[PDB]
Amino acid sequence: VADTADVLSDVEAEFRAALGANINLAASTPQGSLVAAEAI
Amino acid sequence: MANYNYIVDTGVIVADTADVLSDVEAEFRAALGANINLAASTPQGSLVAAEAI
Amino acid sequence: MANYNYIVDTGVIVADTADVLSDVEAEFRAALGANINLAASTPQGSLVAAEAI
Amino acid sequence: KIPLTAVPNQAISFNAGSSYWKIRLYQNMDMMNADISRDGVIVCHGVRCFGGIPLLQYSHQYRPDYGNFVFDRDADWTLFGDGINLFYLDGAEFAEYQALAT
Amino acid sequence: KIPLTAVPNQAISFNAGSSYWKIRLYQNMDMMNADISRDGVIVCHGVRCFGGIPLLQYSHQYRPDYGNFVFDRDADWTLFGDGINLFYLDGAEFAEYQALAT
Amino acid sequence: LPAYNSDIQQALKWLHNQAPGITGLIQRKAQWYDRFSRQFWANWERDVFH
Amino acid sequence: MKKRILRVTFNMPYGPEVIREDLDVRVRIMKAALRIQNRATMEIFGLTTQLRESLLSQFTAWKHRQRQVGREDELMIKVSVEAGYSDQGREQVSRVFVGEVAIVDIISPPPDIGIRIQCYTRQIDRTKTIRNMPPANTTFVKFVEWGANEMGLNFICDTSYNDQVLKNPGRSITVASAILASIQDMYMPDVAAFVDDDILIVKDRDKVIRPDEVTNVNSFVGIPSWSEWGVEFQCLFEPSIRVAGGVAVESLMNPSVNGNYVITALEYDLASRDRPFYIKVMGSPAA
Amino acid sequence: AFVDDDILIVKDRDKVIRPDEVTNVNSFVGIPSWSEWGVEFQCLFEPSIRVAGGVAVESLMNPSVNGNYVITALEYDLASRDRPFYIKVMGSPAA
Amino acid sequence: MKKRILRVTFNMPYGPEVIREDLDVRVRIMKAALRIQNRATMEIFGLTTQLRESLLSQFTAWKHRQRQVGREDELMIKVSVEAGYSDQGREQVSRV
Amino acid sequence: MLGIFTSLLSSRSFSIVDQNTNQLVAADLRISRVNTRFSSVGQRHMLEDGTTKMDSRTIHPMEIIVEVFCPSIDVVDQINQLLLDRDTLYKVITRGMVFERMMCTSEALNQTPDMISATPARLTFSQVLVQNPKPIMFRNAGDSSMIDRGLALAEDVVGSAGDLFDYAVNGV
Amino acid sequence: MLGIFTSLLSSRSFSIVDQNTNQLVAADLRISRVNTRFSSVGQRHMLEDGTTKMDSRTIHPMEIIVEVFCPSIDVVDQINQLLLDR
Amino acid sequence: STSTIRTGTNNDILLDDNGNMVILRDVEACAQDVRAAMLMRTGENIFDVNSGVGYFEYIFSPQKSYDDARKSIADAILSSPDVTGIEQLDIDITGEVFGVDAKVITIH
Amino acid sequence: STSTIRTGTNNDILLDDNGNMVILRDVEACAQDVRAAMLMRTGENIFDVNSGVGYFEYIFSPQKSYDDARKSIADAILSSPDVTGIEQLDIDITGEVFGVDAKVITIH
Amino acid sequence: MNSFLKSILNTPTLTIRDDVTKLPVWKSLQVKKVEIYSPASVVSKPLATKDQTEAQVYTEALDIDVKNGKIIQPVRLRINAICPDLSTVESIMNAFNDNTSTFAITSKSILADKMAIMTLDVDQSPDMLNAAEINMEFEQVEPPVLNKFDPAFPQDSPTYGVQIQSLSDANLLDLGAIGDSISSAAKSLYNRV
Repeated sequence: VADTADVLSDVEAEFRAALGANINLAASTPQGSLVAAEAI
Repeated sequence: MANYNYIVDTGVIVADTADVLSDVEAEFRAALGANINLAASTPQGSLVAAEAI
Repeated sequence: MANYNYIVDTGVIVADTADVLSDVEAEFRAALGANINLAASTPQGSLVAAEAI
Repeated sequence: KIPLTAVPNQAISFNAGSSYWKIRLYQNMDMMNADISRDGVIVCHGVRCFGGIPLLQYSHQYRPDYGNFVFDRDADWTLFGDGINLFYLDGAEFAEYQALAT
Repeated sequence: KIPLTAVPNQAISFNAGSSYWKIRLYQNMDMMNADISRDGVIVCHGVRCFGGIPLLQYSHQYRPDYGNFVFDRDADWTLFGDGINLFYLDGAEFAEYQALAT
Repeated sequence: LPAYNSDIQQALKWLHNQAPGITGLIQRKAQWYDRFSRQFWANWERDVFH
Repeated sequence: MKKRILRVTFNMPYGPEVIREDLDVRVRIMKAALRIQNRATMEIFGLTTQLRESLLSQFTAWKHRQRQVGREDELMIKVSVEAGYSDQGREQVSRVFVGEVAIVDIISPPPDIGIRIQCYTRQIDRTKTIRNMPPANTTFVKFVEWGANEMGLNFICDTSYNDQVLKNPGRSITVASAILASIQDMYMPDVAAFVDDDILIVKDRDKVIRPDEVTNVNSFVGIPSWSEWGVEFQCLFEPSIRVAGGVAVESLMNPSVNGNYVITALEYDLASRDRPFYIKVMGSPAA
Repeated sequence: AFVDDDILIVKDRDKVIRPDEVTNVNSFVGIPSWSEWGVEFQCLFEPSIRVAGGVAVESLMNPSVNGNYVITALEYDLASRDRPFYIKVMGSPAA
Repeated sequence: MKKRILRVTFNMPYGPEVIREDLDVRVRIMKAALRIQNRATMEIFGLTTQLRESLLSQFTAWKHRQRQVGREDELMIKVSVEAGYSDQGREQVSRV
Repeated sequence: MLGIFTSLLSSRSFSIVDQNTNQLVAADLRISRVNTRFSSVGQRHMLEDGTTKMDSRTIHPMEIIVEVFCPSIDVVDQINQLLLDRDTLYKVITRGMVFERMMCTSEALNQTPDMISATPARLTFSQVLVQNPKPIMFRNAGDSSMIDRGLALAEDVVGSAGDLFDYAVNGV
Repeated sequence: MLGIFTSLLSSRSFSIVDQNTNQLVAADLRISRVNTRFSSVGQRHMLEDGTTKMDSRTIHPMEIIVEVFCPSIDVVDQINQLLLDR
Repeated sequence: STSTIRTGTNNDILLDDNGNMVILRDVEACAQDVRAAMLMRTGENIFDVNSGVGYFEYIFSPQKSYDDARKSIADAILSSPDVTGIEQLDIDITGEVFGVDAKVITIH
Repeated sequence: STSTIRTGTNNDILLDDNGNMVILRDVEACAQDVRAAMLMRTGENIFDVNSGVGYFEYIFSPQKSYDDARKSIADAILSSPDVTGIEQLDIDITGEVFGVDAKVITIH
Repeated sequence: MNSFLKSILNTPTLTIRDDVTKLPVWKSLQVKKVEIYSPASVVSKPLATKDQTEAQVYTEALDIDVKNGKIIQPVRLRINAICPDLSTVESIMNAFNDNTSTFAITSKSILADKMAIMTLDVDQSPDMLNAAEINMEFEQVEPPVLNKFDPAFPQDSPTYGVQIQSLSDANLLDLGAIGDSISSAAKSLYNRV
């Protein structure tokens, strides 16, 4: 309870959006990229 | 970037909810586009409110 | 608290009833509540008048 | 004393004890909170407002010779200006009261 | 940065970095162009504008101790105030900039 | 004295009464925040008790 | 619909006498960062025979009680002015002037008898003398401190000239009022020394006394414009505006004048039954 | 010290030059009021008023300012076809 | 019916800017045989945002570029006033 | 009013047209009267012999007064919007007379027992007076003159030196 | 004017009553009209964006205009005395 | 905003079963205070003459207009710390009794 | 000059075959914005009181006049970034339905 | 002429609503006329432009500058009515004597909010032996707003705390103590709870 892990954080939202709306994109160019990146 | 380091040695800073709001609209209008609409009707506005809360 | 030392080396100081009445009203407001009704008709107002007299 | 009013979040500016003070009070969930700065430089932040317990906790903060602030009861922004007061005490009576606190 | 506006031909004056500058931006066929002045004495004429490369090329121009100007992306007078900016760097910052460039 | 809510679900609106996607996003974000920002604090509080 | 509040207080020997806002009262106040003291001209209408007798007879300007036990109030009375708004019984009053009466007049004849009054800040010093020997060889800050103690005012000094040795700084000062002229004379024009309310302020020209109390202004009755020294505009009664304080300006008609400015001079035009209730501000660029 | 008409007058501040020619004044156009130096009022053209002479004042609006005053300054606004035909007086207490 | 001509010329760094008679301009000039320099007070109405920004910002009264390569125009700008009449398109303007 | 002789039957009387998008606003207005007023003042000097000379004449903006009837609600709030508008210039076409650069300056609705169904209204327009009434335009954006912006501030407030450039040239 | 419901027949219309000795004066005035007027002025400040703000309102003394007929000579004297009273 | 101790049908302090004088909060306090104000009579307030309802000069005595009584009652209903304005008044005067009906408006 | 993310007849995020979130340009963005604005309902938006349409107080509740519905709807159609003015509002009211028709005027 | 068959969307009834209470008032009146005036001020000076640039650039100009030059003045409203009873008359007079009274007036289809009485007349004559004629007039205190700012439901607020004005004073009431110092009294008041 002293150190925080942040290497798996991006995957969390990159799959939260995938199982949330649909299985599509999660790429870097499209609009969802910026939303996923900022939520991380 | 736009993050605020409110934890200082003297204490902990609490900013007005208006200011954290305007920060969230700044983030979303810089991310999507300067000609975006941020009102509670659109899903963008719901995201803004959720982030502020 | 609203009491005065009106007896001094010089003599005796006699106040005006506006001042003592204001002091008594302050005393009863501190006793009961800072938003009380102190008029002729209400009972506590009669108590104020009796005390001031 | 400190002239106060019933607002959920407010600030006060005054000159007390041959120095300039700036106090802001804001509700934070259950209890009130304050941030104190003297002559433009902050002293302590996020101090809970409790009756009796002084806002300035630390000797290098409250005084070599400055004063301090004390609440008579637990703070509640609805009661400000009506039966609840904030008092500033200079060095002498504050030292006396601190000795009395034991 | 520098205040700009969306007009095909303009000129802005300012006092930055302990120096007096007057800059002119105007569209010439395809790309932009720039005129830079100091002291009221012309420095360069028709500096072609590109994103990421500094406006002043020659050693005797940019500094003994002065600064320099860089456009983040290629200029387009329709986009000024939205996505395209012009920044000014004083001598030390420009020196470390050129150190980082290569 | 006055109440405070501070709830992520407040962003949800009855305009999205039966919208699956937006409500899924909001509720999953709220669950993540619940997991990492108040349950953790309760656990650490139970830790600090000697 | 908020109502305006305007009180004028007099410290008469028996006690305070407050002229409320319910009467016809007009006041003009001018303050600046100079050695010349502030001024206030007051119009008061409807005073009865009782209050005329009580007040107008005490601005004598002659001297009584030649034995002169004490000083200050045994020469001339003091006036304090506070103005603000009031909404739903919730007040926002603020103080704007302190001074002493100097000149009396009669302006309007019957049926409505009105008087005009001139007040000046720290005019009590024009009679009080100096009884503490000024420092002989010292630095600037100690001279300022001695002057502040002699006048009897809390002082703040913040200048780049704080470590400069002066020789015989105040050896030719006859009364307590020339101290300020001495302080301002040495290092004009960068160093500005003035007395505001009850505080003596010495500072550099372009330094904000309180860096963290910058008042953001975005609603101007008087359109902002360039005025040869910075900016100059006008607004309603804003209690936050002070002298030597800073302002952050955002405009709509004139968006090219946005920035931070330090306040140089002020003017107040406050009336209880007339249109003017204003504040005029002139500023200089912040350093 | 001042020169009036064809006479040079030097005197102390609060001395009436002619003690036996005090002009009693009881009809005022300008309501008398305290003037921070003494009194100040206004009247119609009274030939008797001079400089350094005395005035005895009795009022109706302001009975508290009755007394003897020595004249310091004067004003004249005389017209042959306009409203103003006046005299303005400022006084000091008579020692 | 002759018309009146009133032109006020300003010397900006880039060039001259002339306010013609078509706008609302009022001017008072005082001249005498003395050491005290002449004076002119000018009233100008209807200036738009562009012209306000162009002109009012150059009346600075502070000093810029302390090095001061040269003098005169690098401190304050110069204004020239000429007034006259126009009849049948024939002018009789004169500087004042 | 003579002049044009068109032979078109259903022509159109008074109509306000937007001068930006060539659009009609409040087209369903029942007009009753139109009054147009011109005004000028000639400055005169009083000479020595006994005569009196005139040197020039000054022209002020003209004014137009229109009296209308509103047969619905949409006309009423359309009129309200017409008055509140702050940016658009309007062109007015009366019987044969066409005017430009006008803005609404007044509006006076009326509610009386004389008329319940409709609402008698009286508007007022004033002209924006500008020198050089006919502009000169270039079709090429680069082919244009030089506006002058003077003596602003660098306004600072910028993140860093190395990081911004490393974002600008490396691309990210 | 509604409100009071007397049931008294011979009531009293407009009357001027002294406020010191509560005594009627010029009671024999044939009142023919009565007019009542109020007035106030609100000070407006003209803002920058284009709006206009009003900050307070000032009330002036009200005025009453009465027309009468004097059926005799004593009424005229009483009216003149009413005017001259100070 | 106002507060007042409960009084019974008689103008006397009424104590509950447990024996605590109850400080009435708003609404009820306004009604009780107005009822008390209407019964006070003129020239009875110590240190404030010219306050109350002037019965013995304006109502009971034989009159001409009966308007002064209405003005006095309207004044007495007002001047309470929380009342805003009076909506209705009656002054019935039927037979021998003198009916007065009102419906006051409060800030809350 | 506005923009928005496209949504379906139920207020979701609508995804193309490519799955791309799409930033709609003007006009159709205005139509979607105004449709979502007219469906807000008042008392639902946080941080902004008095924003929405008073369905439960002006339309669904028994009402005497039905001009308040027109005012509220016209206001909610306003406050959009690009709406200039409102051309028509009819309010048919036939049977149990509450027919609403409106045509908006836009800068583009 | 049946009346009381008022058409929807334009019901000609005058409703006046107190701004803080939000309840209708003076519904005893019988109004006969309503007037609405909405003035504005337009610049009357020749004005200048550059006028040699691209067309759309100059179209960007001649806006803004025209906008600077059109500023709206307050709305004026006038009505004419007959008052049947007394209580309405004194209610109106009491609202007149107050400095802090505002009302929202509704005509057939026009809404004016935040108004204030400026002028009032009353007339009595043999033409009406049991009523009085009235002439009231209102003006708009402040203009309306659409959106923006932060009206949050809870304690959250824009937290104005502008209190740079003061002169500190020590009180004397507290609770008790005649010969006891401030510290003793404060400590006792604390220990009371």
